[PDB]
Amino acid sequence: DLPVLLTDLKIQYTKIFINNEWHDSVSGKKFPVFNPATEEELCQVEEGDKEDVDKAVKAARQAFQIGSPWRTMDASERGRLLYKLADLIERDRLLLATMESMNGGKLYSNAYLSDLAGCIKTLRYCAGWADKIQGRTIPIDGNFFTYTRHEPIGVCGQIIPWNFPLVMLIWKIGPALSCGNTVVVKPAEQTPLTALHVASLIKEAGFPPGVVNIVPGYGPTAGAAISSHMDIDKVAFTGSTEVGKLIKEAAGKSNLKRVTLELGGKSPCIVLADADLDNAVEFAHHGVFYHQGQCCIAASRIFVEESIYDEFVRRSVERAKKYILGNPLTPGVTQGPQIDKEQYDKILDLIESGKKEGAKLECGGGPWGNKGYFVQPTVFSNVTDEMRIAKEEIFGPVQQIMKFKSLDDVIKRANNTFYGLSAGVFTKDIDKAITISSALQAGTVWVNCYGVVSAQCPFGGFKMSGNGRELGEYGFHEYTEVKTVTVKISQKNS
Amino acid sequence: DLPVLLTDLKIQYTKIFINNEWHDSVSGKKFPVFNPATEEELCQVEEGDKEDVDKAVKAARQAFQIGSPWRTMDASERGRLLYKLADLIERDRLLLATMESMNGGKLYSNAYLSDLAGCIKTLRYCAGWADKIQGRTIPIDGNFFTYTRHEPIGVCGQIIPWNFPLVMLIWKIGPALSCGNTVVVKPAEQTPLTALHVASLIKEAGFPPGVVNIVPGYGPTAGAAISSHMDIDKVAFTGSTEVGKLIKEAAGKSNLKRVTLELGGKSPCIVLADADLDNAVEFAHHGVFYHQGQCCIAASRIFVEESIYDEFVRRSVERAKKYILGNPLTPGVTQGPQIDKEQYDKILDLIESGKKEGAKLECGGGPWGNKGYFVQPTVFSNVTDEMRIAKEEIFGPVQQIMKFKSLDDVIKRANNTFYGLSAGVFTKDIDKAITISSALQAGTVWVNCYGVVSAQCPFGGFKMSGNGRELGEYGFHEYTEVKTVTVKISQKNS
Amino acid sequence: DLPVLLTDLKIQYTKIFINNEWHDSVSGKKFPVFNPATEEELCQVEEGDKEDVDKAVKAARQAFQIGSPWRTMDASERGRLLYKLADLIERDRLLLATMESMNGGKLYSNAYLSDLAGCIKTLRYCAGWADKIQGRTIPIDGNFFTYTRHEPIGVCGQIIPWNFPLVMLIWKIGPALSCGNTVVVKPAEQTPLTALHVASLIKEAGFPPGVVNIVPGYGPTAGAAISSHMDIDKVAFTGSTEVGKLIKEAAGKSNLKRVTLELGGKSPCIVLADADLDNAVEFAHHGVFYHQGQCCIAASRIFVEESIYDEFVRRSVERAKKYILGNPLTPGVTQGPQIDKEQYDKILDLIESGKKEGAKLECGGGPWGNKGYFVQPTVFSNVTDEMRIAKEEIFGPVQQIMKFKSLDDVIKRANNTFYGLSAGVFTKDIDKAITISSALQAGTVWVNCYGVVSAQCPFGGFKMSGNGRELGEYGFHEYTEVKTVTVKISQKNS
Amino acid sequence: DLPVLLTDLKIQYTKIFINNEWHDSVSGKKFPVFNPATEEELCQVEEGDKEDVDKAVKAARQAFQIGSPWRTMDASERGRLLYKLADLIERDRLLLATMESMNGGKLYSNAYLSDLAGCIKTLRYCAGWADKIQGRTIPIDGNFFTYTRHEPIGVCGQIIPWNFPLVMLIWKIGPALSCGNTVVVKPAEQTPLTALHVASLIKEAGFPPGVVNIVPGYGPTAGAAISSHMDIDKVAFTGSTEVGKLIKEAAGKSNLKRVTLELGGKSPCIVLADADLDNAVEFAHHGVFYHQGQCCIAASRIFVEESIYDEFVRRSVERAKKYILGNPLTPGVTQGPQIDKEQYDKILDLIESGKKEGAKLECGGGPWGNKGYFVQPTVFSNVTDEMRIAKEEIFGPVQQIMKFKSLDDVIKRANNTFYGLSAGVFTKDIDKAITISSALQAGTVWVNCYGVVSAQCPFGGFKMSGNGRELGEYGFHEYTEVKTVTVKISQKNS
Ligand SMILES: NC(=O)C1=CN([C@@H]2O[C@H](COP(=O)(O)OP(=O)(O)OC[C@H]3O[C@@H](n4cnc5c(N)ncnc54)[C@H](O)[C@@H]3O)[C@@H](O)[C@H]2O)C=CC1
Ligand SMILES: [Cl-]
Ligand SMILES: [Cl-]
Ligand SMILES: [Cl-]
Ligand SMILES: [Cl-]
Ligand SMILES: [Cl-]
Ligand SMILES: [Cl-]
Ligand SMILES: [Cl-]
Ligand SMILES: [Cl-]
Ligand SMILES: [Cl-]
Ligand SMILES: [Cl-]
Ligand SMILES: [Cl-]
Ligand SMILES: [Cl-]
Ligand SMILES: [Cl-]
Ligand SMILES: [Cl-]
Ligand SMILES: [Cl-]
Ligand SMILES: [Cl-]
Ligand SMILES: [Cl-]
Ligand SMILES: [Cl-]
Ligand SMILES: [Cl-]
Ligand SMILES: [Cl-]
Ligand SMILES: [Yb+3]
Ligand SMILES: [Yb+3]
Ligand SMILES: [Yb+3]
Ligand SMILES: [Yb+3]
Ligand SMILES: [Yb+3]
Ligand SMILES: [Yb+3]
Ligand SMILES: [Yb+3]
Ligand SMILES: [Yb+3]
Repeated sequence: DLPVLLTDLKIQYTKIFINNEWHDSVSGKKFPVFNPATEEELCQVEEGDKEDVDKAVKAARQAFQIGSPWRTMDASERGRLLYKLADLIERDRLLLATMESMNGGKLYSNAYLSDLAGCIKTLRYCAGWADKIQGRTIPIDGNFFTYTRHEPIGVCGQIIPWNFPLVMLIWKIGPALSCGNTVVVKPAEQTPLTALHVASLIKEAGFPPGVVNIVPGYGPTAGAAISSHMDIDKVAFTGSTEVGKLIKEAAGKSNLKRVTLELGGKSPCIVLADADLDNAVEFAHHGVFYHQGQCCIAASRIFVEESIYDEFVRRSVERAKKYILGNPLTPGVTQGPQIDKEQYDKILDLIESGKKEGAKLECGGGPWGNKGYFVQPTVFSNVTDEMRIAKEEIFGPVQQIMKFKSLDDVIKRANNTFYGLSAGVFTKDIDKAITISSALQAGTVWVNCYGVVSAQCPFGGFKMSGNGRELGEYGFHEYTEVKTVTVKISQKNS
Repeated sequence: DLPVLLTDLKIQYTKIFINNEWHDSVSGKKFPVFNPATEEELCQVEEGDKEDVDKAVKAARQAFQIGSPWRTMDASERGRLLYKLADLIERDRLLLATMESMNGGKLYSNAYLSDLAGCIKTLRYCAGWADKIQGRTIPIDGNFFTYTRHEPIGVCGQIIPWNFPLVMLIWKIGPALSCGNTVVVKPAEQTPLTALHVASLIKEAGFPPGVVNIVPGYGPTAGAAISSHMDIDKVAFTGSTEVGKLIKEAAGKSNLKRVTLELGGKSPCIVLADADLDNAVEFAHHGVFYHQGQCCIAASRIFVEESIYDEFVRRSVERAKKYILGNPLTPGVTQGPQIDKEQYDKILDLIESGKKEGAKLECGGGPWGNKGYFVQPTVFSNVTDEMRIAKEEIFGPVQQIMKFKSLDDVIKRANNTFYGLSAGVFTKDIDKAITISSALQAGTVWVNCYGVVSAQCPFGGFKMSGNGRELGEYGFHEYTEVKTVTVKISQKNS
Repeated sequence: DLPVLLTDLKIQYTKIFINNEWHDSVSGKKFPVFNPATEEELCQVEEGDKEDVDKAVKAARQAFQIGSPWRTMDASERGRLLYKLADLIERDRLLLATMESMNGGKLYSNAYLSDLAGCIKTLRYCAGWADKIQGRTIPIDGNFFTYTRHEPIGVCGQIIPWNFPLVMLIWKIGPALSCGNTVVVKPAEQTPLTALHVASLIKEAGFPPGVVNIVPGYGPTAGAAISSHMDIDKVAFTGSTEVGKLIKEAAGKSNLKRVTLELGGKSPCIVLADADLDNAVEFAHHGVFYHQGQCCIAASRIFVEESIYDEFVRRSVERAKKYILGNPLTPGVTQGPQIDKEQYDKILDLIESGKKEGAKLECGGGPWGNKGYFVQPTVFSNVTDEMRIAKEEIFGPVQQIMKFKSLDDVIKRANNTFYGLSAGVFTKDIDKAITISSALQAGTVWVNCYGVVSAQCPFGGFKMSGNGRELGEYGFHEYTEVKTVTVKISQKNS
Repeated sequence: DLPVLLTDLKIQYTKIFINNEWHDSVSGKKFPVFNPATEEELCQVEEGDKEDVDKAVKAARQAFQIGSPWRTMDASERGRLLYKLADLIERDRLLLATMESMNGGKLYSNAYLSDLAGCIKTLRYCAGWADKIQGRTIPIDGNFFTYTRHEPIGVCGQIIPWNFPLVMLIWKIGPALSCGNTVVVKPAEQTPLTALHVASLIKEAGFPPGVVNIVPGYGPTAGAAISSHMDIDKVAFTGSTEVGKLIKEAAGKSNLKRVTLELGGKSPCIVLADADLDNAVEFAHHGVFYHQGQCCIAASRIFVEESIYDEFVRRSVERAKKYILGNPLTPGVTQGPQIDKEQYDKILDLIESGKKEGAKLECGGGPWGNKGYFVQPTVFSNVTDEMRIAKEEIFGPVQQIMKFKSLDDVIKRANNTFYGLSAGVFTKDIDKAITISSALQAGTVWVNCYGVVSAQCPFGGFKMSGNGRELGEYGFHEYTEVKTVTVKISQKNS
């Protein structure tokens, strides 16, 4: 039961989306969109720049004004709309999963069974919170009545990467809209198409115009205009550390807008001697190779206790030699290409660093094919902590395996990184599971599993892996602004 | 560092406490209080009855009126007072721990190091919640402003047992007072003395008069008047199942007052083959014998996997043969007497049932001494589920050990009881710890420990072990009444 | 836009619903169902009794067992099912609103626009909470890891009245199912039909069998079997004070099951001189007359400041003389009949008490028509606090108006009642709105409105109007059982 | 009852506080501290710079390591320590209030009755939250057990201004320490003395060494080292907008540390025709003049409805002509000096702008005295929105009064500012109170009062008045880092 589109994908939505209207770029400029598997242009899309961002902000601001339909409508009706949007995405699931695969280099079975399901589930999750966002009444000192309103912040700019275009769009807009904000979204330039399809469903669902505005285009242009905008109240971002820095600096220099960032990881696994070995090998393998390694949570440092290290490495190699590379639309294909040249170049450079720095190559180590940005799935053993491949996020299908004998020592090595997005602990010992997970400086710690992510759980980094949490009860906080209202009364009673 | 009173205990507070005044009984009647270790009368105390309860209710109601000092004072000042009460109990810790030991038959080192510390810590815990009890603001449908006040309920009657006189007093009054209620407390007739000492500290701390009223006396008289009172808003009770039934019936027949009950247990432990055996033997042993078995959470059914059953039983017997019986005030003494004749008679009867029903006696089985209600610490092995000693709460120093070989089967046996107060799981397997604890129908489940109780955790039964939770964030709910206030406005905004 | 059924209502579902199966009664007995507007039998329905209740409990218990589909399914999938049930009720909205009108004596426009909309909205609300019900992790003293699971309680029996058959069914099952409980519902004998239609939609939606069981029949028979059942964990009830007492007594005598009750009110309004007079007259009028006065929150004592009292009474009379009595299915009809003989007899008796006790009759005072249990809308002025019509819940179209001159005095009169379900305050003074609403002993206080009830707000009584809250964040608490899990660890860290 | 020090203040604590040790500066450099009332040096204090900050960070980091006393101690014991610190500050209240007055230019009666009381109350408030900071257990999709730990972040740098030296120290360290963080505090260079006294009490209370480190010194040196530190996890700051920008930029460039800022305001009051005029005049007057206008929440734009504008201005002038300037230690003195030259120069410049720009001078307008940075209390009427005195935070005793006739218009004018810290609404109309307060873009809105600030309420800005909230339940969030722990299990049950 993996259904496909029974007819070919026609691209339809290629324009800037503002006030539920399709707009050309102010400049009239357009930019190409490619398929990473063939390197062939799929279509051209309107190139948004500062002007267009200003128009989206004006629209978003107007939709947020006191008295507008989006401010005055029932919170439950905000939730009603998100739920309807989820039904619509469910309706065009074949279409959207195909678009995502073709534009994103993303295996179609994953796109359909995982990304699409996740979008749908996350929207329904966010829909449910709308009329459950609540302030407090507070027994303040003195004769006063004090309450708080957890209001929407206002206009939220949301800058989205290319690895999970749809999932990231929903993670950004679900919470924001549930809380009553308005949004200006900038998709990755590589991957605007699915966002614009969803924009058509936003209109069809009946969101008031200006509540969601989507401005495709480039980072230093559209992206920067957002980060430096004097009338955007908050910017949320997932992507590189470099750009994260640029965003915070821009925000600080302009209007001190709120910022929340999700950036790299170099997430470690710790595998103890008593671990279920096959379970640990399987989760860690998928933990690093998922979506061609193009995952913020990629399990890119795997520490295995010496007595099981050789066995662990052997079975990891076996598992990795089993992939089929090719077009992510063809059933049976189990590894697509990397998103683009730059990522491809970075991965190969880093692989080359691994060889030169004296890591042990178990398989892969080079590119594949005549077309597309394919990289062989690659495994390194005997990796040490000073190697580039141990320190830097690779974002490619490249796994690092490394041995330890001292538990104290491996916790410190696991934490000796400016990243801290997630980690994995594999053991049958209760005390070790609890104590190790407490001691890892990482936003999500999985025990005897890896890459388990759901709408009900907050997600975010420690340290330079970012700030703030997305999703879960806790994530909803980052899309509200608390206002305290305190009223003089003649006499208070408990 | 176990300090003692350097001079003999003089009893001073022997009267009914209402409106911060010491009152004689309306009847003029008094009743004896005894020391369970010597069977000798310590003093006489004013016998409260219906009349006196009516006076306490009138006082409590007046103190709760809108505009009174207790309703209008800052919530933080309610907390200030509880904290001061805790300082005072800390000041008279030697006095109070000695009184508790002498009146309660309670080992003095436990009284000092545990009961007193617990009272003090729980008061400070409850103090901290006072100005953190909060309502909500709610995004209701339509043009309205809606908030909730989590108000105190009103006059709470609180009926207290004899096993932990002081601890139970603090568990009842800490939460109730933090939430702004007023209370009418009825101590166990066996153990009024420590409650009345604390009453003097309530006055010294400066609680408004009528906020705490203490009416010593008997159950069918004072107790029943509370349960059937038409102006008491809530009754809380810890004690027997029988009386729990009487209370609920009385409440239903009178004014449908809120009721929360903590009643027996027949709490099971499940010890798996892989358990740390000594750890499990030690916690389970203390789990059943603590305070002469006079604990609601007594670990009175211990299921041990067959392959470690004989070993478990052997070491449990060793551990139990090591006690020293005698006066709980004398250092070195490690087991005091039972509270009174009735409890003593019940324990011996049940021991006799165990012998007649064909359980295996490993040690004890009879009374001890010429004076005091002492029972030898007693262990039974080969106990089956149909035996009285397997089914009924003993509330004496009597341990039941029982074997299993099928994990499915033992979970069902562990749950095949109308009680459900707590349980213990002993294992090194993570999955078993989590899955077993989920499947036990019990309010508290300890893993690789037992009898761990703290102010930060809610505590209460499943099934006929009672209803409601005490302590923790969650317990505070049972001492508030939610009022929804909904105000028409011209236009709402998110 | 008030659409109707374009074809006549065929009754189809007339049987006991257990394990998603339609069952005959064990006895083979059936009972008539009538239309209160014509006094004519609509159909016959299987009469459930103790036996049938036992079968529903066995089914509900089996569906709740550890490992069953309802325990193991994702919480979000529980929510998915409630949302689907809401879509289905939306699909059969014409059918269900017509059935409700014909069986319940309920105005069809209200049934369609209000009851049906409320059911649908409340289900969607409850759906949203399913995967947002959360426990805690707790910084307990000592080296332990402590968490809580907010588990479903288990088998919940739910006894439902006839005034809002559908709304009450949804209020009971929405929260219960969202929290993962299983239910045994007993509809009012007068009004089983809509519950059984919904049961067919429960099957169609795909709830696991045994999760919802509906047992139509009579109170002393089916109802009592529930209240006294040894394997039902909680009973929830809306109805009379008398039966509420019977339920609590039954629960206390049997297995100490949890009980939550919603019972009468004699809800007061206080209208100050500065009130918007027309607004206050309009809300108070609808507050008392809604659904032929057959509302728990009926505004059955209206206190008006002397200087505006005569004016208030005059305009209230005008408003009340405007009704059209008749069949609730016919457009234009603005007052249907009372549910049945007993209610009719009670209303007329109480009207007669009002005349004999010297209250002033402004209009009505007698029955209407040749068929159906119609009572003229009736207004009394100069009512005093000792009159039966001031003290007792009438549950008929009978309004009491009463004057005050002293604000202190009227708050005490408003509170001088064993009821406390709701109240209304009408004023333009901020301080008075806040202080008066704080001082009224009532679960919901409306300011400058009345009868505003939504899914986002908890709802329940003070005093003998019941215990517990339904709906809102807070109401969900009453459908969970908290279990504390505390695990020994070697060393804890903050 | 305003007691004083019965002997002269001896300055004792003048050094850098690290690991509970008093340190000289690495450079050996010291800097003068002055009394703003006399312009005379009080003493010299060790000048902390980058080196010293590095030492404090190393100490704070070590104290935060897994396994340290501050990580492993009971949460309730963290709370115990804060409560003890509060007792100690209460003990040295005369000393501390005098030091604060003499160093801060702060009226002694305010220092004693307000600042000191606030510190003490806020510490006790923060103490109470320690063991009530809780994570969640979460019904995630799939067979997993998921919980969250709300952990301390780590090393928090805290940069403090001179207007409320003590209050700001407690607002920063109370929450941070309650949540289990360690701190590096940099006092205002003008006002280090009271922070260092408190440091001695931190030692006396028994906080583990390295938990609180205080590094007096200058902003571009000590301050910047904090903001740019690669091992500080979070920086909190109260002060200028300029420095706020510098901090965020520094944080973004270095290690992307979390940042929370409280910056200026230009907080508006809106006074409607129906307002209680005297109440509004009194609160607004104190709202702007408190502590010589050196308050972030200064009510520096007062919009009054035309029909009451002249009256409002007249009575405001009367109230302002009543002050006595002089040394803040002398009883009867009702206005002290400004903190220093720079602030003095800024205030006078802005006053001069007001005159040149054509605002109407009602009183004041110039400096006062031969010594000290005194400015006459100054009132301007007929102020327009384009004037410097309407746009810029003055931070001096300078009040702006301004008329409106259109309610829509005044809400927009009130919001037409990049600030948004607080606002005041004065009216007897319920609907206006609620709707206006909702529509103002400000973190705290007072109704019929002003400057009401308590520990139980969160406090923070909208827009460029900052980000994050301090105090209240909500403020505690900004001092925790959420970690999600997700464990694979064989089968989950609800
Ligand atoms: N709070 C509310 O919404 C309601 C209040 N009432 C009050 O009660 C008065 C009498 O009306 P009734 O129809 O008699 O309400 P009731 O309390 O007699 O009936 C309501 C439900 O309770 C059940 N019941 C009856 N006897 C029972 C028993 N022995 N054990 C368990 N369940 C039993 C009924 O079958 C029905 O399902 C009304 O005049 C009104 O004042 C009645 C219905 C709803
Ligand atoms: Cl395996
Ligand atoms: Cl790039
Ligand atoms: Cl090519
Ligand atoms: Cl969380
Ligand atoms: Cl051991
Ligand atoms: Cl007894
Ligand atoms: Cl007895
Ligand atoms: Cl004897
Ligand atoms: Cl809890
Ligand atoms: Cl509750
Ligand atoms: Cl009107
Ligand atoms: Cl009846
Ligand atoms: Cl009846
Ligand atoms: Cl007839
Ligand atoms: Cl609530
Ligand atoms: Cl006044
Ligand atoms: Cl400066
Ligand atoms: Cl000079
Ligand atoms: Cl809040
Ligand atoms: Cl937050
Ligand atoms: Yb880039
Ligand atoms: Yb190529
Ligand atoms: Yb008894
Ligand atoms: Yb004897
Ligand atoms: Yb009845
Ligand atoms: Yb008739
Ligand atoms: Yb500066
Ligand atoms: Yb000078």
